[PDB]
Amino acid sequence: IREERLLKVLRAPHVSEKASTAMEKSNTIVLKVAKDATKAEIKAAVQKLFEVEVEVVNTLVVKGKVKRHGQRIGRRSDWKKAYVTLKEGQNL
Amino acid sequence: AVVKCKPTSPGRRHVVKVVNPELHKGKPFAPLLEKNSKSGGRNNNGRITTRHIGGGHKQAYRIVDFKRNKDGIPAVVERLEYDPNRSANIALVLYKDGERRYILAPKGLKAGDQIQSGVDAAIKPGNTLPMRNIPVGSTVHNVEMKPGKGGQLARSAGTYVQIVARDGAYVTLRLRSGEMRKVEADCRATLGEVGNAEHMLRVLGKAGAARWRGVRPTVRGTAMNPVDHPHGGGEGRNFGKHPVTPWGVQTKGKKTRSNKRTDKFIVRRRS
Amino acid sequence: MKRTFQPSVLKRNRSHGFRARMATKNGRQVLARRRAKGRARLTVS
RNA sequence: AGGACCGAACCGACUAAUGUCGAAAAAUUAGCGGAUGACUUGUGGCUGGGGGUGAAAGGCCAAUCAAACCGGGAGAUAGCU
RNA sequence: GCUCGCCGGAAGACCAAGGGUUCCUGUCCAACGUUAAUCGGGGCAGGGUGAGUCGACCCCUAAGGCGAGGCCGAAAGGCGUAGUCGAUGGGAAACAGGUUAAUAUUCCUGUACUUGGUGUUACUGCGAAGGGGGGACGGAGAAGGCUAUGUUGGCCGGGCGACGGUUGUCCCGGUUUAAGCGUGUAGGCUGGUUUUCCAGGCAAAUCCGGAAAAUCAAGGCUGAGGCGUGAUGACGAGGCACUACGGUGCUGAAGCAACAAAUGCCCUGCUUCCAGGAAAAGCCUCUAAGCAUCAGGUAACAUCAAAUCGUACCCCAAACCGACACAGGUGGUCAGGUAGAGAAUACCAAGGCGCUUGAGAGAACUCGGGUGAAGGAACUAGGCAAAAUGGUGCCGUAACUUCGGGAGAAGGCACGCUGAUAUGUAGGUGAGGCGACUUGCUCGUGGAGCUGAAAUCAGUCGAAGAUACCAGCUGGCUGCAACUGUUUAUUAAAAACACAGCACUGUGCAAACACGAAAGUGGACGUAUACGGUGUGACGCCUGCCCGGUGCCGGGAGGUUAAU
Ligand SMILES: [Mg+2]
Ligand SMILES: [Mg+2]
Ligand SMILES: [Mg+2]
Ligand SMILES: [Mg+2]
Ligand SMILES: [Mg+2]
Ligand SMILES: [Mg+2]
Ligand SMILES: [Mg+2]
Ligand SMILES: [Mg+2]
Ligand SMILES: [Mg+2]
Ligand SMILES: [Mg+2]
Ligand SMILES: [Mg+2]
Ligand SMILES: [Mg+2]
Ligand SMILES: [Mg+2]
Ligand SMILES: [Mg+2]
Ligand SMILES: [Mg+2]
Ligand SMILES: [Mg+2]
Ligand SMILES: [Mg+2]
Ligand SMILES: [Mg+2]
Ligand SMILES: [Mg+2]
Ligand SMILES: [Mg+2]
Ligand SMILES: [Mg+2]
Ligand SMILES: [Mg+2]
Ligand SMILES: [Mg+2]
Ligand SMILES: [Mg+2]
Ligand SMILES: [Mg+2]
Ligand SMILES: [Mg+2]
Ligand SMILES: [Mg+2]
Ligand SMILES: [Mg+2]
Ligand SMILES: [Mg+2]
Ligand SMILES: [Mg+2]
Ligand SMILES: [Mg+2]
Ligand SMILES: [Mg+2]
Ligand SMILES: [Mg+2]
Ligand SMILES: [Mg+2]
Ligand SMILES: [Mg+2]
Ligand SMILES: [Mg+2]
Ligand SMILES: [Mg+2]
Ligand SMILES: [Mg+2]
Ligand SMILES: [Mg+2]
Ligand SMILES: [Mg+2]
Ligand SMILES: [Mg+2]
Ligand SMILES: [Mg+2]
Ligand SMILES: [Mg+2]
Ligand SMILES: [Mg+2]
Ligand SMILES: [Mg+2]
Ligand SMILES: [Mg+2]
Ligand SMILES: [Mg+2]
Ligand SMILES: [Mg+2]
Ligand SMILES: [Mg+2]
Ligand SMILES: [Mg+2]
Ligand SMILES: [Mg+2]
Ligand SMILES: [Mg+2]
Ligand SMILES: [Mg+2]
Ligand SMILES: [Mg+2]
Ligand SMILES: [Mg+2]
Ligand SMILES: [Mg+2]
Ligand SMILES: [Mg+2]
Ligand SMILES: [Mg+2]
Ligand SMILES: [Mg+2]
Ligand SMILES: [Mg+2]
Ligand SMILES: [Mg+2]
Ligand SMILES: [Mg+2]
Ligand SMILES: [Mg+2]
Ligand SMILES: [Mg+2]
Ligand SMILES: [Mg+2]
Ligand SMILES: [Mg+2]
Ligand SMILES: [Mg+2]
Ligand SMILES: [Mg+2]
Ligand SMILES: [Mg+2]
Ligand SMILES: [Mg+2]
Ligand SMILES: [Mg+2]
Ligand SMILES: [Mg+2]
Ligand SMILES: [Mg+2]
Ligand SMILES: [Mg+2]
Ligand SMILES: [Mg+2]
Ligand SMILES: [Mg+2]
Ligand SMILES: [Mg+2]
Ligand SMILES: [Mg+2]
Ligand SMILES: [Mg+2]
Ligand SMILES: [Mg+2]
Ligand SMILES: [Mg+2]
Ligand SMILES: [Mg+2]
Ligand SMILES: [Mg+2]
Ligand SMILES: [Mg+2]
Ligand SMILES: [Mg+2]
Ligand SMILES: [Mg+2]
Ligand SMILES: [Mg+2]
Ligand SMILES: [Mg+2]
Ligand SMILES: [Mg+2]
Ligand SMILES: [Mg+2]
Ligand SMILES: [Mg+2]
Ligand SMILES: [Mg+2]
Ligand SMILES: [Mg+2]
Ligand SMILES: [Mg+2]
Ligand SMILES: [Mg+2]
Ligand SMILES: [Mg+2]
Ligand SMILES: [Mg+2]
Ligand SMILES: [Mg+2]
Ligand SMILES: [Mg+2]
Ligand SMILES: [Mg+2]
Ligand SMILES: [Mg+2]
Ligand SMILES: [Mg+2]
Ligand SMILES: [Mg+2]
Ligand SMILES: [Mg+2]
Ligand SMILES: [Mg+2]
Ligand SMILES: [Mg+2]
Ligand SMILES: [Mg+2]
Ligand SMILES: [Mg+2]
Ligand SMILES: [Mg+2]
Ligand SMILES: [Mg+2]
Ligand SMILES: [Mg+2]
Ligand SMILES: [Mg+2]
Ligand SMILES: [Mg+2]
Ligand SMILES: [Mg+2]
Ligand SMILES: [Mg+2]
Ligand SMILES: [Mg+2]
Ligand SMILES: [Mg+2]
Ligand SMILES: [Mg+2]
Ligand SMILES: [Mg+2]
Ligand SMILES: [Mg+2]
Ligand SMILES: [Mg+2]
Ligand SMILES: [Mg+2]
Ligand SMILES: [Mg+2]
Ligand SMILES: [Mg+2]
Ligand SMILES: [Mg+2]
Ligand SMILES: [Mg+2]
Ligand SMILES: [Mg+2]
Ligand SMILES: [Mg+2]
Ligand SMILES: [Mg+2]
Ligand SMILES: [Mg+2]
Ligand SMILES: [Mg+2]
Ligand SMILES: [Mg+2]
Ligand SMILES: [Mg+2]
Ligand SMILES: [Mg+2]
Ligand SMILES: [Mg+2]
Ligand SMILES: [Mg+2]
Ligand SMILES: [Mg+2]
Ligand SMILES: [Mg+2]
Ligand SMILES: [Mg+2]
Ligand SMILES: [Mg+2]
Ligand SMILES: [Mg+2]
Ligand SMILES: [Mg+2]
Ligand SMILES: [Mg+2]
Ligand SMILES: [Mg+2]
Ligand SMILES: [Mg+2]
Ligand SMILES: [Mg+2]
Ligand SMILES: [Mg+2]
Ligand SMILES: [Mg+2]
Ligand SMILES: [Mg+2]
Ligand SMILES: [Mg+2]
Ligand SMILES: [Mg+2]
Ligand SMILES: [Mg+2]
Ligand SMILES: [Mg+2]
Ligand SMILES: [Mg+2]
Ligand SMILES: [Mg+2]
Ligand SMILES: [Mg+2]
Ligand SMILES: [Mg+2]
Ligand SMILES: [Mg+2]
Ligand SMILES: [Mg+2]
Ligand SMILES: [Mg+2]
Ligand SMILES: [Mg+2]
Ligand SMILES: [Mg+2]
Ligand SMILES: [Mg+2]
Ligand SMILES: [Mg+2]
Ligand SMILES: [Mg+2]
Ligand SMILES: [Mg+2]
Ligand SMILES: [Mg+2]
Ligand SMILES: [Mg+2]
Ligand SMILES: [Mg+2]
Ligand SMILES: [Mg+2]
Ligand SMILES: [Mg+2]
Ligand SMILES: [Mg+2]
Ligand SMILES: [Mg+2]
Ligand SMILES: [Mg+2]
Ligand SMILES: [Mg+2]
Ligand SMILES: [Mg+2]
Ligand SMILES: [Mg+2]
Ligand SMILES: [Mg+2]
Ligand SMILES: [Mg+2]
Ligand SMILES: [Mg+2]
Ligand SMILES: [Mg+2]
Ligand SMILES: [Mg+2]
Ligand SMILES: [Mg+2]
Ligand SMILES: [Mg+2]
Ligand SMILES: [Mg+2]
Ligand SMILES: [Mg+2]
Ligand SMILES: [Mg+2]
Ligand SMILES: [Mg+2]
Ligand SMILES: [Mg+2]
Ligand SMILES: [Mg+2]
Ligand SMILES: [Mg+2]
Ligand SMILES: [Mg+2]
Ligand SMILES: [Mg+2]
Ligand SMILES: [Mg+2]
Ligand SMILES: [Mg+2]
Ligand SMILES: [Mg+2]
Ligand SMILES: [Mg+2]
Ligand SMILES: [Mg+2]
Ligand SMILES: [Mg+2]
Ligand SMILES: [Mg+2]
Ligand SMILES: [Mg+2]
Ligand SMILES: [Mg+2]
Ligand SMILES: [Mg+2]
Ligand SMILES: [Mg+2]
Ligand SMILES: [Mg+2]
Ligand SMILES: [Mg+2]
Ligand SMILES: [Mg+2]
Ligand SMILES: [Mg+2]
Ligand SMILES: [Mg+2]
Ligand SMILES: [Mg+2]
Ligand SMILES: [Mg+2]
Ligand SMILES: [Mg+2]
Ligand SMILES: [Mg+2]
Ligand SMILES: [Mg+2]
Ligand SMILES: [Mg+2]
Ligand SMILES: [Mg+2]
Ligand SMILES: [Mg+2]
Ligand SMILES: [Mg+2]
Ligand SMILES: [Mg+2]
Ligand SMILES: [Mg+2]
Ligand SMILES: [Mg+2]
Ligand SMILES: [Mg+2]
Ligand SMILES: [Mg+2]
Ligand SMILES: [Mg+2]
Ligand SMILES: [Mg+2]
Ligand SMILES: [Mg+2]
Ligand SMILES: [Mg+2]
Ligand SMILES: [Mg+2]
Ligand SMILES: [Mg+2]
Ligand SMILES: [Mg+2]
Ligand SMILES: [Mg+2]
Ligand SMILES: [Mg+2]
Ligand SMILES: [Mg+2]
Ligand SMILES: [Mg+2]
Ligand SMILES: [Mg+2]
Ligand SMILES: [Mg+2]
Ligand SMILES: [Mg+2]
Ligand SMILES: [Mg+2]
Ligand SMILES: [Mg+2]
Ligand SMILES: [Mg+2]
Ligand SMILES: [Mg+2]
Ligand SMILES: [Mg+2]
Ligand SMILES: [Mg+2]
Ligand SMILES: [Mg+2]
Ligand SMILES: [Mg+2]
Ligand SMILES: [Mg+2]
Ligand SMILES: [Mg+2]
Ligand SMILES: [Mg+2]
Ligand SMILES: [Mg+2]
Ligand SMILES: [Mg+2]
Ligand SMILES: [Mg+2]
Ligand SMILES: [Mg+2]
Ligand SMILES: [Mg+2]
Ligand SMILES: [Mg+2]
Ligand SMILES: [Mg+2]
Ligand SMILES: [Mg+2]
Ligand SMILES: [Mg+2]
Ligand SMILES: [Mg+2]
Ligand SMILES: [Mg+2]
Ligand SMILES: [Mg+2]
Ligand SMILES: [Mg+2]
Ligand SMILES: [Mg+2]
Ligand SMILES: [Mg+2]
Ligand SMILES: [Mg+2]
Ligand SMILES: [Mg+2]
Ligand SMILES: [Mg+2]
Ligand SMILES: [Mg+2]
Repeated sequence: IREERLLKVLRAPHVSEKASTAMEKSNTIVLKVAKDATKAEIKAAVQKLFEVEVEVVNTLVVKGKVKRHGQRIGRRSDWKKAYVTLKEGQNL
Repeated sequence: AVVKCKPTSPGRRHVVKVVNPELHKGKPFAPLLEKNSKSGGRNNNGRITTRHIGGGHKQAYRIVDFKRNKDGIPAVVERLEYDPNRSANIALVLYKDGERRYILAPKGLKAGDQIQSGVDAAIKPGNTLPMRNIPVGSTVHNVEMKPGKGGQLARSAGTYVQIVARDGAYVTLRLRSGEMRKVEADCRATLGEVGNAEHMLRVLGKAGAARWRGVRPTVRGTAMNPVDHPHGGGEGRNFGKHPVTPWGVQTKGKKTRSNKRTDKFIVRRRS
Repeated sequence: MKRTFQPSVLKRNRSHGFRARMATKNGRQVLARRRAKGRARLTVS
């Protein structure tokens, strides 16, 4: 079910307070995904790579901040994060 | 009846309404209705071709039957209705077979009366016949200029054509203008006079009445500046030029008929 | 107090957008010009 | 019933004062007119420059109008400063 | 932190548009901030936007746009047909509570619902580029039934007075709960069926339309609400608990009744009027081309699914439009108390703010206000400006009139508070009862409580009782314009424009005329009781003479007369 490509979806685990509070209490994992990456493709990726029972994936697109570097203005890249809820069989 | 309105307000004072009691108080027959969106007097190019039109009340088109294609089928008049896109009233005719159509209501007509149309039929108001079969010296309306077509002449309230003479294939008609026109005898004509003759006795009474009829204000040439209209300028109410349209063609007695094709059919021009 | 610029992104793009310029021969020459001059913002988009 | 009456919202702009390098390239304060209609307003269309639109003032058409704006002819032309 | 002040139909709370990180935390004050700044919408890091149900995308269309062929046009290209786009409109479904420093109808808990695929199964005619139905519609008005919401009792927990009183008719606080599902009411709307038959709805139809009937009188449809579940729940005023004086984490009582009441909802309804009030899909239904154990429908237990994008924050503003942290502009939604007719106004609640230079002094003069002896328009171009009048009820109200008006003419009088009539009245209002009528959200008594004007009479205080805010100045003669309306955005609002009405005139429909090299469009899906142009400008009384001149119209002999 969409082999090879699934590996390119998940970029990194997200580190934050909101990310931490949703580990123990809500039983989810926040993580940075590819700008494409549908909820099915994230779920299916977590199901094989991380190998845990996924309840549901909620997804959102974060907009890049407009920073500075003296004169030349620059905008950061629009990355996409995925709150992935897990089932009772959880770990990481 | 033609009821004058009481002067409870300036603007009401001069109002004179044409209150027809027989008309239907209710929504019309939907299958014959369709949309009729307004132009505002502008065309393809989006420009005012005809001035002084715009706004007014929204109004739906009733598909009125000018052709009268049903031959030898009787038809009962179900109810008379108000038509907002027309001077005359209309009658919801129910054909014996099942069909319903709107027609222009003639004078002597009510909810219940029977109408037949075709070749034979009877000589009576409302019945549509070819002008060959119709007796000479008789009042008709909704007259076709071309056989098989709709019905062009005398469709306005109280309007009627009189058949003067009958020269073989042609029929000489005296029209409401005073013009005597020669049409083909095969063309049809609905017998009698078009109803709602009181229409012209209506007097609106206020500016707003014309506005909600879709008319906009006419500004006199003389009021304008010379750049705008041939009558124009002057320091305080001048004129001193011959009356003319905004495009300089003379009005006020200046023949603009120039068809040439149809001049053969016109027996005698109006006066 | 009711100024000339009353912004609307739909109107903006319908009036001055890339496709609105692409629709017409005169509009394609505008783009041709901005490209020739070498602009970054070829149209408002 | 009403282009009816009084009167808030809303739309307007009659008078006065202030302001006039303003708080504001047209406003404020106190009064003022319309306020179910020819009303008002949101959103989206259409009309293009001798052209539009104009209940007509030469009004309005992006703070520009007896002929918009931008580029070009173009270093127009100037018996004038 | 405690006072004080201000807004409160906003200066509060949600949005759309538009912005585009301005949101939150930590840190830093060079510049930015009209002053200082430890603070900041500033700098710099990091964090923050979680959807089958909200919106967008998606199915459908209006105005309009584009437009295969096509018609038209020196070229460019214009118009437009089948189509395809285009919301500001139509079309499936989720709520209450809890939660973050920053999101929540999206996370969480408890309850729900909606459309699909693929099954399973019993049962069966399905099937359109097609027909019919529905969607599906205006203004105004009126009335009833409701609800949001409030108020007052009861009830429950606390209180016993910083200064005389206060164990009470006393004081403070609370009295909350949704979609869903069940119920089908106040009420709206409609004669049901059953059979046959028929030149109609381009074909076909059992559907729609029409025509016979026969036959019981109702059967459907729509619908607020309320009640019952939802809800041994949720929540709940204080307590306790701990203190990192941030709060963390435990419980948690009553949790009712009457009255009042919308501009909300039934009502897309009803009555009425004319100026006569989108479209198209979803939806329901009928059959053609077909298909006939079939595929297809129908139902029911499943099951799998419901992708993508927006979601922070401002949003009458220091974040949008105005060059500014600008005394301007900016669409929708929510609408608490007391007084009041009220969304006016005053004072307040929720909630939010004190407008990013202050401190003194208390000259002239300027600005915005208050008061003023005697006089009272003598000012001045002009009562400009100020002052004054102002509410409700009742009495009264002239010429003139188009018979409506004028008219709120004018001008008067009464208004507070307290008892009484009446331990709160007519009125509204409805309970425990009791007929009964059946199965009800019943009819009709019945009138316990709450609610409550307006009066009259008698007292009574003040200088003044519509005591504040709020809230006409009035009359006479007269020019112009009938009137409401429109107008020089930014020195002119008028007698100017428009106007209903009036006349002349053109126009016989491939209409005149207008836009357009043209095709073609408007006029008009109109047809002389119509349409265009011109002037005049309600209404009443009228509108006189001149056709030499200029135009226009008609006439065709004669003169002159181009191209050929
Ligand atoms: Mg769920
Ligand atoms: Mg979820
Ligand atoms: Mg999302
Ligand atoms: Mg964002
Ligand atoms: Mg980038
Ligand atoms: Mg980065
Ligand atoms: Mg890059
Ligand atoms: Mg109706
Ligand atoms: Mg048309
Ligand atoms: Mg065009
Ligand atoms: Mg076009
Ligand atoms: Mg156009
Ligand atoms: Mg015209
Ligand atoms: Mg006209
Ligand atoms: Mg019409
Ligand atoms: Mg006129
Ligand atoms: Mg006029
Ligand atoms: Mg004219
Ligand atoms: Mg004038
Ligand atoms: Mg003028
Ligand atoms: Mg001229
Ligand atoms: Mg003049
Ligand atoms: Mg003169
Ligand atoms: Mg003269
Ligand atoms: Mg001339
Ligand atoms: Mg012309
Ligand atoms: Mg001329
Ligand atoms: Mg700009
Ligand atoms: Mg806009
Ligand atoms: Mg535009
Ligand atoms: Mg009025
Ligand atoms: Mg106000
Ligand atoms: Mg206002
Ligand atoms: Mg506004
Ligand atoms: Mg305004
Ligand atoms: Mg003024
Ligand atoms: Mg103004
Ligand atoms: Mg006033
Ligand atoms: Mg006002
Ligand atoms: Mg008035
Ligand atoms: Mg008023
Ligand atoms: Mg009024
Ligand atoms: Mg009215
Ligand atoms: Mg617009
Ligand atoms: Mg234009
Ligand atoms: Mg011209
Ligand atoms: Mg031109
Ligand atoms: Mg002038
Ligand atoms: Mg020019
Ligand atoms: Mg010029
Ligand atoms: Mg220029
Ligand atoms: Mg030069
Ligand atoms: Mg040259
Ligand atoms: Mg206050
Ligand atoms: Mg309020
Ligand atoms: Mg806020
Ligand atoms: Mg919020
Ligand atoms: Mg929201
Ligand atoms: Mg939002
Ligand atoms: Mg900006
Ligand atoms: Mg936004
Ligand atoms: Mg920044
Ligand atoms: Mg700190
Ligand atoms: Mg700090
Ligand atoms: Mg410092
Ligand atoms: Mg430094
Ligand atoms: Mg430093
Ligand atoms: Mg600074
Ligand atoms: Mg500073
Ligand atoms: Mg602060
Ligand atoms: Mg900070
Ligand atoms: Mg902040
Ligand atoms: Mg910050
Ligand atoms: Mg900052
Ligand atoms: Mg820096
Ligand atoms: Mg750091
Ligand atoms: Mg870093
Ligand atoms: Mg959801
Ligand atoms: Mg969605
Ligand atoms: Mg959910
Ligand atoms: Mg939401
Ligand atoms: Mg939705
Ligand atoms: Mg999408
Ligand atoms: Mg093409
Ligand atoms: Mg092809
Ligand atoms: Mg082509
Ligand atoms: Mg042709
Ligand atoms: Mg071509
Ligand atoms: Mg074209
Ligand atoms: Mg075009
Ligand atoms: Mg086209
Ligand atoms: Mg095809
Ligand atoms: Mg089309
Ligand atoms: Mg399509
Ligand atoms: Mg479409
Ligand atoms: Mg929409
Ligand atoms: Mg919308
Ligand atoms: Mg919609
Ligand atoms: Mg829907
Ligand atoms: Mg929608
Ligand atoms: Mg819904
Ligand atoms: Mg909903
Ligand atoms: Mg927030
Ligand atoms: Mg909720
Ligand atoms: Mg969950
Ligand atoms: Mg469920
Ligand atoms: Mg379901
Ligand atoms: Mg299946
Ligand atoms: Mg199935
Ligand atoms: Mg089987
Ligand atoms: Mg069938
Ligand atoms: Mg079928
Ligand atoms: Mg179908
Ligand atoms: Mg509608
Ligand atoms: Mg209506
Ligand atoms: Mg309306
Ligand atoms: Mg009315
Ligand atoms: Mg009315
Ligand atoms: Mg009542
Ligand atoms: Mg009653
Ligand atoms: Mg009742
Ligand atoms: Mg209630
Ligand atoms: Mg209320
Ligand atoms: Mg109240
Ligand atoms: Mg009390
Ligand atoms: Mg006690
Ligand atoms: Mg004491
Ligand atoms: Mg005591
Ligand atoms: Mg209380
Ligand atoms: Mg309370
Ligand atoms: Mg309850
Ligand atoms: Mg619901
Ligand atoms: Mg259900
Ligand atoms: Mg039921
Ligand atoms: Mg029932
Ligand atoms: Mg029902
Ligand atoms: Mg049922
Ligand atoms: Mg009944
Ligand atoms: Mg048939
Ligand atoms: Mg055909
Ligand atoms: Mg049958
Ligand atoms: Mg039938
Ligand atoms: Mg209910
Ligand atoms: Mg119910
Ligand atoms: Mg309810
Ligand atoms: Mg309960
Ligand atoms: Mg219990
Ligand atoms: Mg609790
Ligand atoms: Mg608590
Ligand atoms: Mg409990
Ligand atoms: Mg309990
Ligand atoms: Mg009540
Ligand atoms: Mg009530
Ligand atoms: Mg009501
Ligand atoms: Mg209202
Ligand atoms: Mg409301
Ligand atoms: Mg309604
Ligand atoms: Mg089978
Ligand atoms: Mg099957
Ligand atoms: Mg299940
Ligand atoms: Mg299921
Ligand atoms: Mg499943
Ligand atoms: Mg899907
Ligand atoms: Mg928000
Ligand atoms: Mg706000
Ligand atoms: Mg505000
Ligand atoms: Mg608002
Ligand atoms: Mg605000
Ligand atoms: Mg700004
Ligand atoms: Mg500017
Ligand atoms: Mg600017
Ligand atoms: Mg400031
Ligand atoms: Mg401001
Ligand atoms: Mg300010
Ligand atoms: Mg304003
Ligand atoms: Mg809006
Ligand atoms: Mg509302
Ligand atoms: Mg209030
Ligand atoms: Mg009150
Ligand atoms: Mg107020
Ligand atoms: Mg206060
Ligand atoms: Mg407060
Ligand atoms: Mg408070
Ligand atoms: Mg605020
Ligand atoms: Mg504060
Ligand atoms: Mg302060
Ligand atoms: Mg400050
Ligand atoms: Mg100071
Ligand atoms: Mg001193
Ligand atoms: Mg002083
Ligand atoms: Mg001194
Ligand atoms: Mg001084
Ligand atoms: Mg000064
Ligand atoms: Mg002073
Ligand atoms: Mg002053
Ligand atoms: Mg005073
Ligand atoms: Mg003073
Ligand atoms: Mg004074
Ligand atoms: Mg004095
Ligand atoms: Mg004194
Ligand atoms: Mg005195
Ligand atoms: Mg005196
Ligand atoms: Mg005097
Ligand atoms: Mg004197
Ligand atoms: Mg004097
Ligand atoms: Mg003097
Ligand atoms: Mg004088
Ligand atoms: Mg004067
Ligand atoms: Mg004055
Ligand atoms: Mg005084
Ligand atoms: Mg005063
Ligand atoms: Mg005073
Ligand atoms: Mg007073
Ligand atoms: Mg009085
Ligand atoms: Mg009164
Ligand atoms: Mg009188
Ligand atoms: Mg007199
Ligand atoms: Mg009278
Ligand atoms: Mg008088
Ligand atoms: Mg009277
Ligand atoms: Mg009086
Ligand atoms: Mg009086
Ligand atoms: Mg008078
Ligand atoms: Mg009082
Ligand atoms: Mg008493
Ligand atoms: Mg009582
Ligand atoms: Mg009583
Ligand atoms: Mg009752
Ligand atoms: Mg009982
Ligand atoms: Mg009693
Ligand atoms: Mg009784
Ligand atoms: Mg009582
Ligand atoms: Mg007394
Ligand atoms: Mg007394
Ligand atoms: Mg006292
Ligand atoms: Mg006394
Ligand atoms: Mg008194
Ligand atoms: Mg007073
Ligand atoms: Mg008054
Ligand atoms: Mg006189
Ligand atoms: Mg004089
Ligand atoms: Mg005189
Ligand atoms: Mg006069
Ligand atoms: Mg006038
Ligand atoms: Mg006159
Ligand atoms: Mg005006
Ligand atoms: Mg205007
Ligand atoms: Mg104006
Ligand atoms: Mg001006
Ligand atoms: Mg000017
Ligand atoms: Mg004026
Ligand atoms: Mg002025
Ligand atoms: Mg007039
Ligand atoms: Mg006449
Ligand atoms: Mg051309
Ligand atoms: Mg032609
Ligand atoms: Mg045509
Ligand atoms: Mg049409
Ligand atoms: Mg005529
Ligand atoms: Mg005039
Ligand atoms: Mg005149
Ligand atoms: Mg007259
Ligand atoms: Mg006369
Ligand atoms: Mg002569
Ligand atoms: Mg002639
Ligand atoms: Mg002639
Ligand atoms: Mg001649």
